[PDB]
Amino acid sequence: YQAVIIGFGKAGKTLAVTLAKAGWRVALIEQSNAMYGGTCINIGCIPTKTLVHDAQQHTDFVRAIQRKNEVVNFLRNKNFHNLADMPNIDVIDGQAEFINNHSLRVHGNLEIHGEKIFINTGAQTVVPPIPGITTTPGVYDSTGLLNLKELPGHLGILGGGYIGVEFASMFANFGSKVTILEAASLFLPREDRDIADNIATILRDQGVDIILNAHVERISHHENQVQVHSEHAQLAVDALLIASGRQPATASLHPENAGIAVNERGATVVDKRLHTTADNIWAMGDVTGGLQFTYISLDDYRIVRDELLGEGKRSTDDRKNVPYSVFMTPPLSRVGMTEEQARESGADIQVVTLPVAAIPRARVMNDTRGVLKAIVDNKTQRMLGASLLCVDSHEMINIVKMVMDAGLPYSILRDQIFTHPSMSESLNDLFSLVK
Amino acid sequence: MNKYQAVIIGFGKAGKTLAVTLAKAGWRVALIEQSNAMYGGTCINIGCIPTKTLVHDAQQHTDFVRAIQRKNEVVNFLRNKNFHNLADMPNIDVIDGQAEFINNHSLRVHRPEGNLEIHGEKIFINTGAQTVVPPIPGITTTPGVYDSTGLLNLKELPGHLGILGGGYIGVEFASMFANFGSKVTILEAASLFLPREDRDIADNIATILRDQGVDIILNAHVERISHHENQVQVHSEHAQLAVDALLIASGRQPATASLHPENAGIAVNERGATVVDKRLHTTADNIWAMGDVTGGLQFTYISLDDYRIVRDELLGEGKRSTDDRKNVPYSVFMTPPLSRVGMTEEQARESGADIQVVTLPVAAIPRARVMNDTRGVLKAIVDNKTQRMLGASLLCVDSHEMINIVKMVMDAGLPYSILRDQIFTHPSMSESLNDLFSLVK
Ligand SMILES: Cc1cc2nc3c(=O)[nH]c(=O)nc-3n(C[C@H](O)[C@H](O)[C@H](O)COP(=O)(O)OP(=O)(O)OC[C@H]3O[C@@H](n4cnc5c(N)ncnc54)[C@H](O)[C@@H]3O)c2cc1C
Ligand SMILES: Cc1cc2nc3c(=O)[nH]c(=O)nc-3n(C[C@H](O)[C@H](O)[C@H](O)COP(=O)(O)OP(=O)(O)OC[C@H]3O[C@@H](n4cnc5c(N)ncnc54)[C@H](O)[C@@H]3O)c2cc1C
Ligand SMILES: [Cl-]
Repeated sequence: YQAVIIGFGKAGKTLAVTLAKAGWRVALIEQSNAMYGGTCINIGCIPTKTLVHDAQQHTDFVRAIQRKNEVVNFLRNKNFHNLADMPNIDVIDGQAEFINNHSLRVHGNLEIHGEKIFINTGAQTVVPPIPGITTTPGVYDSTGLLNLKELPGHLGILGGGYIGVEFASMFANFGSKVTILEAASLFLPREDRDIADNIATILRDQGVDIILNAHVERISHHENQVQVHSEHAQLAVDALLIASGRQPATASLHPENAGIAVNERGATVVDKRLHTTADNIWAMGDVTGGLQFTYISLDDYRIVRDELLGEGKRSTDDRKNVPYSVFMTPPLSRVGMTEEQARESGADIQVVTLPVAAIPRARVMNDTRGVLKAIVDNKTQRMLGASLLCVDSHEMINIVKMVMDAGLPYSILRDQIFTHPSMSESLNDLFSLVK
Repeated sequence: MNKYQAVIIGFGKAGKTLAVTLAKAGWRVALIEQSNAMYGGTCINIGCIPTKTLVHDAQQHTDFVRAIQRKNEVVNFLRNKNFHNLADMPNIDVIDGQAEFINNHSLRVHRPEGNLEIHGEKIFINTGAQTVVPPIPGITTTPGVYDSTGLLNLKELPGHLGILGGGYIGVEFASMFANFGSKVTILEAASLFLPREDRDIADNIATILRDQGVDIILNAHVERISHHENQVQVHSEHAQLAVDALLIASGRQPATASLHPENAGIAVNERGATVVDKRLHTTADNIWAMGDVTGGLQFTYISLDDYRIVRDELLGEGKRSTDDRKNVPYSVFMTPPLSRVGMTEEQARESGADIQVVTLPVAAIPRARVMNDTRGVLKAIVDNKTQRMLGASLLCVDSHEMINIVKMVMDAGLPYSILRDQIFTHPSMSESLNDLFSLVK
């Protein structure tokens, strides 16, 4: 095996198939012999957004859980066939250890060797040191909450991140009271001045309870309900989700035996081109420690592929204007800088917003909530950011990002002919407010 | 009354946008609309808004009457909204009544409570199109015959719907009432279904319609429309057909016969369309024409581009024209929608260029499995000599949003690899364009 990929991650999934067609003889290793395709397929966005779509429709929660199951099972088998149908790939099953820079121990047991090694072990949930989180019924993480038999009446969230907002909106539409608990003073502290307030009013109208400055010190199960204690105060919920955040999973590999350095939270430090301390080993995706997304992982594969099979090289520092989306209802999609970030630099700017009641396509789809906010730099007529909170905003931001990356001025989306009726054509109105 | 610096005939898209634009500059604007139920124009009351609203409810399998009631309140909101966008500015006179030309300058507005006469330094024609009624005996007398207008006000869903003709507007109602739970029968008078799209595309979309119980009878021109036994009866050269409701979907041609443009010097053609410039002038001076009356594309976005052309001339930034148009996109809002831009594979194969045709089935789009609609296709055409793309055929859910990403790369002339290497948003419909252009070999 010249190429050995540890993990069925997005970058590794794509790297293995690409190398086999280039004449390489690849072996990918994976621990979860029942959940292929990586976290994106089984645990991540695919199962989350499959239920999110069901929630907006107000469908039975249990039947929607089964519909996720057939969807996850359909894509899991396909992801395994993409790697097994290829001849030069063997999908060995089992967890992996590092014996040496070129040798791997994998679980009865196997000794697989390789000239090149590529790690895609990803990240995993990091639950805080709270007394009671160890042994308490009703406490679930992102994985365990997706397999819930019944729909709770009151679901509490431990975290105010973007993952906690997705589940808060998801269960609110299902019919459950949701309580979000983040220890911060500001809801969504990395968001704009008024965007977070708009998201707040959208959540609170659906019964969501945003508790700020919260501190949790004990978790028990008093009389059929989970208890969240906050110094002479208790919250009774039927199920508790932890939205703590994920950190790279590079502990069961023993990276010391291969001379691979990791940082303070376990992320294998990498070169601008994803080279690690070991000269012939790469690391793509969440183990890098960069943005924790499926497209950042795929773009890591494009970086390692341009090295192995391509002329010259592209690095990670050409990654400009990386977009992200919070798949609540309606979804928030962001790219570029915020209003706080735009003014933080000594370049004057223009910021006007467009209400969603002014988009006729929003009335067609029966959801007229949110705001369309974009930032234009009057010194070069270029766009420095946009925050679109409306229907299909995840589709919309791709137009906004592609124009920024090309360096084009705002006047293109102001005069471009979009289809009708659509949400992307709102940019005709959104950028006509620029003077 | 006094002379107006600009008068607009019709509450259409270009006319309504121009009225608020000229009044903002201080012009004396007058917009004449012949019906109170047409404030905001065709798109608000009869076109996109009330049709797209029922398609959204149809895809969710909502009750029919519950959707019709929701449709009415959407148009009644936006209609009242569009009346007040214009009737609230002191420089806009929202005059009701049918407008008839008397001169290059004067204009008769037919008010049933006494006629009025309005003069204008500049006149802007914008009266849109009216539905074409094919010359077939029995259409205007049989009670179960509906235009696109009268079908959107139905009381409850019919058990069998008959679409007279194909076309985009025809197929639009075919997927809506079928999804509402009703057998639909599209009777196109042609040898091929959707004759101006590719066959592979047209076959896929006929399979999506047939699986919902919609039979496409071709090579059929009707002779007599009767009402034998409680159903509209349609007579052809082969087996006759019966429907609980017949929908005519033959097209719309410009409304100009009531304007009488002969008295002002404005020229018309045989179908009745105002002859226009590249800057939308007519044969008469200080008189323009905007929208479907010009005989051009009958899209709301083209009508608004018409506004950009006349706004550039009037309010002054040099001048632009209809020659600026290229790669105009369009969508056919069925379920899933068919969005198109650029050339078809036929014209590609006919051009003789060095060409690559790439195809990605929607069943390979993970976002389609998330939205529970894996039907349709994704097709594109690139040129091997220039790395540009000639056209695109996206048949999938939310294709009306991705067709704009494609059109933006084509008008900038950037190579196909722009969409191949691009950090999209996950999970989305647009990210599967990464995998569509990775197929080029
Ligand atoms: C609830 C949730 C929602 C999310 N929503 C989104 C979203 O909307 N958008 C977005 O862009 N991202 C989202 N993500 C993140 C996304 O799932 C990942 O960031 C993305 O899949 C990156 O994966 P990766 O390339 O790092 O490899 P991963 O797919 O993370 O790799 C994990 C795989 O490697 C295997 N593995 C792990 N350790 C070992 C080992 N030692 N030996 C062998 N195999 C091993 C695991 O069994 C698993 O199959 C979400 C994540 C979660 C948990
Ligand atoms: C069923 C259907 C679906 C459609 N779907 C789409 C779609 O998905 N996308 C898209 O882009 N377009 C679509 N269209 C087309 C779009 O709705 C219109 O064609 C577009 O608004 C162009 O209108 P206009 O600007 O020319 O003026 P219009 O709004 O068409 O007409 C202007 C107004 O002038 C008035 N008028 C007429 N005669 C006179 C007179 N003598 N005096 C005074 N006033 C008069 C009429 O009341 C009319 O409302 C659709 C049309 C229909 C019928
Ligand atoms: Cl064209």
